[PDB]
Amino acid sequence: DGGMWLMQQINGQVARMKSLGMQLEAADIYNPNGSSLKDAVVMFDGGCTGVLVSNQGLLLTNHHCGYDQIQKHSSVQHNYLKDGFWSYSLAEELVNPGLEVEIVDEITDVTAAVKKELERIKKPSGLEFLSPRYLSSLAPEIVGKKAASRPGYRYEIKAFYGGNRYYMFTKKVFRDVRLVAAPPSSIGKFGSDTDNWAWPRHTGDFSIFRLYADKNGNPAEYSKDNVPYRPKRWVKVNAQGVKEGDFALIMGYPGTTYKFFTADEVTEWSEIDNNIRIEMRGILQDVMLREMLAINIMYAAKYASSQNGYKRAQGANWAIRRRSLREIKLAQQQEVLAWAKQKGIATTEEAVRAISKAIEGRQDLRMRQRYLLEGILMGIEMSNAPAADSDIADHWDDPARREAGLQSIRKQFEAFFKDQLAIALLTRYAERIPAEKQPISIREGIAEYGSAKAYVEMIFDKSIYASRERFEEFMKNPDRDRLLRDPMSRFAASVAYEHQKLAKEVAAFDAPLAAAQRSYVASVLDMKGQPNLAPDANLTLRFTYGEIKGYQPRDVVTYGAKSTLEGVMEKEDPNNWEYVVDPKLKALYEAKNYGRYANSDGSMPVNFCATTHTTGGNAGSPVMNARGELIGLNFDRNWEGVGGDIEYLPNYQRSIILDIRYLLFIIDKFAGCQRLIDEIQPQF
Repeated sequence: DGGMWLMQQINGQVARMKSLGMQLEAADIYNPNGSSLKDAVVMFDGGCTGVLVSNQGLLLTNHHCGYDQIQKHSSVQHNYLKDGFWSYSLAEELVNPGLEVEIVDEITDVTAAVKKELERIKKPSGLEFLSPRYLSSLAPEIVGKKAASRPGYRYEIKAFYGGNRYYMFTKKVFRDVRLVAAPPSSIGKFGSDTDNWAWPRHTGDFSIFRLYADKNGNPAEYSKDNVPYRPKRWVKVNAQGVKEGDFALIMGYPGTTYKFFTADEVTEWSEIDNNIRIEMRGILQDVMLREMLAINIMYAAKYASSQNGYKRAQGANWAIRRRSLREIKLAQQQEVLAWAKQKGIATTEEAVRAISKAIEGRQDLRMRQRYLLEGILMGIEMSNAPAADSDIADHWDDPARREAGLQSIRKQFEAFFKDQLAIALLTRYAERIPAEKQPISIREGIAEYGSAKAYVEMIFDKSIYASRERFEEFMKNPDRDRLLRDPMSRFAASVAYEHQKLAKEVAAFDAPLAAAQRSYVASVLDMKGQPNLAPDANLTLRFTYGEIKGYQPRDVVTYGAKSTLEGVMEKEDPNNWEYVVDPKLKALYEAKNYGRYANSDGSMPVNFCATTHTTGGNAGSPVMNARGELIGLNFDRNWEGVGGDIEYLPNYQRSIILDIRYLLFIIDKFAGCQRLIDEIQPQF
């Protein structure tokens, strides 16, 4: 199994899908000529998925997708992160500036078109035929006035199959997306650390938004007279529950896969990107833990993000050792190599040779890129330190410029908001990177101060952005020269410099590599048929299907397909931030007050898992039953499924899904927001 299918690949798959129990027509799911399910599956925050579930544009996504919004409306008397949030009228729904949600108007093959505007490039770079920025900046010339016209629409074009296809997505872009509801963190990220990437799972990973339109029902900035968008198609919520072996369909926006990796590629990604992440985030997850001195670990967002990718890395390294992945890809790469030879072709073979060549050439440079990335760019927040704009430098003596320049600073600082973390990371960074290959500021700082430690310490001492209260003191009496010579802004600047410098040099290998990549995939595409080959993920809309089914992780151990509230009670621990259970939830358990939302055996459902092929970016994806109705929301994969980006394994890999009845239960029985039960209209 496997495959994240193009929406227009549905005809080639509808067959097998009905086989496993689907009772939908291909055109129910994707319809070029009009209304279909594709119209209900939206992209959230350019990172997650979401689904429209009412005619008033109600939008279901994951708690961890909407975590930042909630944190942004949260405060000491708000604190929606802790208590959750429940709006009872359209007016109560919160506004969140800078949050976008893209629907897909339609999908157009633009392969021929793109390839021509690709030729006739004066001395091309070698990288543009993949770059979405460049590829989307071709859209007007393809569709004319209507592009760069409708303010609501946006035109996205990406490379598929290594660059052997290009498809275009006409995106309606909504810019007033409002926060309806959220559960408390105790439910939304229950087991946040331990249970992450794990099945069994007991997490209510949901949150609710709504799309707002204008009087005529179009994408819109925020306006006090915006109104609930009336969707073409929204998905119906079915609450008659699920049983093992049921058909399950997922539609959403998978971000990245490497299913066409050659053997040498697997090994590099493992030994370079993956391991450097393991090394570096391990240090971070150390120093940031052992500051164990009481506050709640639950709301440490930076830590949580890092740890989430740390664990995925760990589980990827694992699957490469234990699932024998390099050897699996090697077997694939040599099928096509065989097929080529037998058809007397040499294009295939010289690609693999090239791919391996590019790899060994860029070893030092990619390694450098990655230590910089993991160790400093992501790890150390000094890298996002404010920089003085032109006003401050040039026009300090024009009170208007100066105040705007200063207000550029306060703006930057706010987005920038600790000592020993930077030390630990820079210390190890400096050990791995020869001083001459370090960023100017760093190797010079270590020169003066004789240690990465002392250099770091200097910064936190001499800098204005070291703490909020230090900063505000400075702004009481701002000084020009002080702003221009801050050691942390220097750091941030030198680190970014090396970042772009590395990327320039390494282009010498990446470009041969992408070319060779394209050749190789062509061969595969030649061997198999495009209708039967699902491309890598690229944050565009895909579907995947399977069944609700558990697995056997071990000898003697069997995991089932479905999870219940008793699992929550079993894990309870008042002394573990992670497993604190909400009293109102507990009371409900010991009252067994599950209304019509309970399983057949009278247990209260929480999650379930299925054989669908999802990945990062799929968070929030709708999960639908055989008839197209919504039975759940995707939010994770299991530990054994992490190596599915490289190769899908049908008997370990599972998508971890929130039971839609758990969501309902929480709104209804826990929160009391009947209004939203009423808008959603669960079907029984």
